[PDB]
Amino acid sequence: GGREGVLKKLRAVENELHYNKSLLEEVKDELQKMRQL
Amino acid sequence: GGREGVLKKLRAVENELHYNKSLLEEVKDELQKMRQL
Repeated sequence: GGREGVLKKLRAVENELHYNKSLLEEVKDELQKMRQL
Repeated sequence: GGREGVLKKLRAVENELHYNKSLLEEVKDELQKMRQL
């Protein structure tokens, strides 16, 4: 039960997931785009 | 060391992953749409 290198690792994980999230939204926006042009 | 801010962080992580999951299915559905049939 020390301190937490674990929290630090989870924070990186959650930041990396938010980065994949903005990219996925970018893919989605680009798709709902070329469903026109 | 007895409680868990860790659990809380993991719960936000897992929720964020389920959000990317629905968007990824929305991408795939949109793709299998603008396809052959």
